Amino acid sequence: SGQCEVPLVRTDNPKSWYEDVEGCGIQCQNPLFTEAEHQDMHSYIAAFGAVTGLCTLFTLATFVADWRNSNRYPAVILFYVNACFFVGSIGWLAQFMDGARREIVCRADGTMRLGEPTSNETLSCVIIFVIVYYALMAGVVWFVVLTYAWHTSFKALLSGKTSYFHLLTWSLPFVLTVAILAVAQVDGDSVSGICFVGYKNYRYRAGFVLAPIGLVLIVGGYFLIRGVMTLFSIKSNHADLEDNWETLNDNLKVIEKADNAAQVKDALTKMRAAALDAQKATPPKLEDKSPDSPEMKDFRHGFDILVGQIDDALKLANEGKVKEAQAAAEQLKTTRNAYIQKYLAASKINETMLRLGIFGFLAFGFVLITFSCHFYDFFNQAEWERSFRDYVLCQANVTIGLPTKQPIPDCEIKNRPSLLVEKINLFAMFGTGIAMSTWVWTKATLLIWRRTWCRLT
Ligand SMILES: CC(C)(O)c1ccc(N2CCN(c3nnc(Cc4ccccc4)c4ccccc34)CC2)nc1
Ligand SMILES: [Zn+2]
Repeated sequence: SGQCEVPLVRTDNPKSWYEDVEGCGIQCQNPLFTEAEHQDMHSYIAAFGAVTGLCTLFTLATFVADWRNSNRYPAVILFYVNACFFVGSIGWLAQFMDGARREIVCRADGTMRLGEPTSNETLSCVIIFVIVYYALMAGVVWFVVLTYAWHTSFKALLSGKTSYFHLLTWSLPFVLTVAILAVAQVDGDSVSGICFVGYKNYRYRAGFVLAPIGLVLIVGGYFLIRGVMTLFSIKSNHADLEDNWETLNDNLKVIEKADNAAQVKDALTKMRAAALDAQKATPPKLEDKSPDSPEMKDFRHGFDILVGQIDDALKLANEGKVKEAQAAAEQLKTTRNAYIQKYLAASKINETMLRLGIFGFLAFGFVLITFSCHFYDFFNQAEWERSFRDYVLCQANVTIGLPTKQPIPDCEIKNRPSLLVEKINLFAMFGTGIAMSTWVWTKATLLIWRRTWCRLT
């Protein structure tokens, strides 16, 4: 035994000395976790890191294999999301290279990497931090771009905005990465096997992880609610029109096979009810436009004509003319196709837009979990530090000289981080990438790869 007791190791570097304990620094194998926990977390990260790596690479290769058709917004946003999670996996898997984990996570003296960039130490820690943090943050800024684009693409039935998507997603995590290095708040950890911001000083996790993720949840959340509201607004008004069109089509059949004015008058009144009900509906072309807009007046005008022609046939039928009323119903079919059919087509929401919403909501859930776990660690780090400090000073309170009848040391870390919370965080973090990679899990991509192999061989 020597000058230092577990979890401190002997060091000649004063920048590594732990508070009042001169000549001792914190052992590189994170003292807050057991060896069994370390080996369990490394297997977890290796599994999740490799699967994210393979699934995102497949989605990247599938996009570039059909790059002529695939490079189209808002679908190509999923390509860039998958690129962030691919680059991210490399940073997480680097620790599995013979001896790289200890090279990334330890100082030259065998203590924990803290407050990096540190003078005279290698750059292995900052590079791994840059890859993991930049990829993690670019991936979530792309999530806000996914929610915004899905919200704004309903206005069709993104030109120019595409460059502002790239400017925002690649320069924002850049500014955040340079800011962390300027304040030097990168810390190493042997259980995650990476270097990251605010592991030790929890205030920096709050400002560089919780605040940016927090803001993407309120902004991304707002555009998801506005988009899902617009979607059910278009879907309901479309189905209303289809139901009114079907009512007009069925009562037109009745007037065609009628042999009395009472059968004609009854079907015309049911047609008049449908026309005035369909007039109340908001056309999909003006789903976000004024109720007195030029497009809105046009839609209503068509039904005013259609009502007039129903009433003109009703005047003849109400008095006694049967033949003169039935012939007018044939003319209603032309007015129907010229003034209504145009609006029953402008509300057909395509499959891309349908699953782009599913992916946005699914991505939101995983980012919300990530936020909650990062919040848990932020909130409880102050108590995990006083527990550790008390444990260190308990262990360092060693008997000096010949043995007196002193009781056996009784030291333990009271409260320590939750490995389960870290496993939930990493599950939702790597789970976003694996879930977003299933964007190309369609029958159409099976054909893209069939076509590619045939051209190669
Ligand atoms: C210096 C000392 C002993 O006081 C100290 C201080 C803090 C500390 N950490 C280690 C890393 N801890 C973790 N934080 N976040 C996460 C989740 C995460 C990391 C990076 C990117 C995204 C999520 C962890 C995942 C696995 C294992 C540990 C994780 C927090 C507590 N460990 C030791
Ligand atoms: Zn339809």
